[PDB]
Amino acid sequence: LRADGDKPRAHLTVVRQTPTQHFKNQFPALHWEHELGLAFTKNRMNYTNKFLLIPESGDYFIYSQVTFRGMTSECSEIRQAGRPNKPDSITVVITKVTDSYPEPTQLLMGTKSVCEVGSNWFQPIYLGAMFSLQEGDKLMVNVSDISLVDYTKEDKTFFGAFLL
Amino acid sequence: LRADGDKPRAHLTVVRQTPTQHFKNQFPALHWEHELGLAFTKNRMNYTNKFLLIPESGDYFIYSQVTFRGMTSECSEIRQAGRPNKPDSITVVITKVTDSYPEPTQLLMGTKSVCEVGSNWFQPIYLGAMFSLQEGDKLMVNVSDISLVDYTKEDKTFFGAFLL
Amino acid sequence: LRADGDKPRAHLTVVRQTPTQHFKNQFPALHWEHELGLAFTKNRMNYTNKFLLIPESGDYFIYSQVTFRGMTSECSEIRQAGRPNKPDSITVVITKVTDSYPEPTQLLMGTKSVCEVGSNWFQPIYLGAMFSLQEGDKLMVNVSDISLVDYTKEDKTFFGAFLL
Ligand SMILES: [Mg+2]
Repeated sequence: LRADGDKPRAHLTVVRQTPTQHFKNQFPALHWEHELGLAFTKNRMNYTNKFLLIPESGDYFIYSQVTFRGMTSECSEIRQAGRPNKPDSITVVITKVTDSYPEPTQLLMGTKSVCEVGSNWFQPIYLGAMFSLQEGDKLMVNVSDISLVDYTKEDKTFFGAFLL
Repeated sequence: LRADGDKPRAHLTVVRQTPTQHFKNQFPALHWEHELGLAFTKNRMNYTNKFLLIPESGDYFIYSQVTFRGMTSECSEIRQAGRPNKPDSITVVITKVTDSYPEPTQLLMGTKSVCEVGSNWFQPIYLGAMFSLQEGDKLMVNVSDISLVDYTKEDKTFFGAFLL
Repeated sequence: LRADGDKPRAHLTVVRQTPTQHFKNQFPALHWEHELGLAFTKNRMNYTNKFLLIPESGDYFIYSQVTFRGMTSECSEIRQAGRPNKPDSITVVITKVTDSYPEPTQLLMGTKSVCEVGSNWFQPIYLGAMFSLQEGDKLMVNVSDISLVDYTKEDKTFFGAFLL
């Protein structure tokens, strides 16, 4: 009953990531599923090698959730008479890459300190906001540690975007 | 003041939960307020039997936040033996029922490990994403533990959806 | 290219907060960046006096993320009586002020208990939902403690809204 359904849209879901070697200050981009299950891309919105390609200039709502999981470090142990230690952390950043502009722009960042006292831990980081994007722009999701990303379920780790 | 405004929309808010009988091993569904305070259903969106009934096929953005609260368990107090205990957890899942399976499809899931050290705790889990739905499809929010859900305020626990 | 690109929209980003003498019986409102970097206001959306002024009645999706951070307190140090301490907490509330009703209406609230063991901690609280708003209504983001708000990056703390 409408014609605004021709707007670029995409919902991508996590897939097994390929273990890569990187420096602490490096944030690997995630690989996504774009056609199977709940994943999809329509109306010219295309997915290609970690990037979501913007086909039309306009304001887009961009979102992503990344569930992290891992064994509890020793952040919580037996310190001194009141001298704890720095906590670990996890981070998700949604980045925008423009061909005319080399240096990527960080649009969203979700960062959390981690220092649990249990056997193991897990938690999601959700991010969502509206940005003005240009045709040709490319979006990618970077995380602090690929090995901590839960890639098991399409409903726990995803990334999507739509033209408003 | 817009032509494209007759779109199905709804924002549901939490209420004290009426106990429902425990029949099977599954996440119990939350039931909501849909017409009082900040809650509403309009343009054919139908809130029925704990489900948000989709009146028109298309792409919808659905979202929910559930705030959990409780007394701290004994997870923190690990048996003196250099061995931490398995952490507790809280989960929120948004499910789709299409009657075309009719096995429910989990659209979004937010799950966090919980091993607090204070006397008590509380935290929210927020989820939101876009999905292609058909008329007749049904959406519900399920949780890991009804007794841990904060039902005190309409602004702390809610669920909503709108046609893009 | 479109026809609905004339809808009120805005994405606000954090800035160093100016010390204020707020009333102890209320959460201080944050002030934002509205035109530099990733921030913007358009199609009549008006950011004035810490408020996002609604220029057109309709249904709006509003969101915000506030990243909090601080040096851990004594909560982690359970009482010498083998009893846990009441936790500290961080809260974000998105409030609506109307010309009609005298008191403000809380639309969204994200509240989290804080009782870390590490030396320091940091975490984001993200909120997003849809509300029916009338021209003239004003939206603001209030927080429990301004000194715990990370004002460092435009991608960590933000606030936005767009007409549906
Ligand atoms: Mg009722």
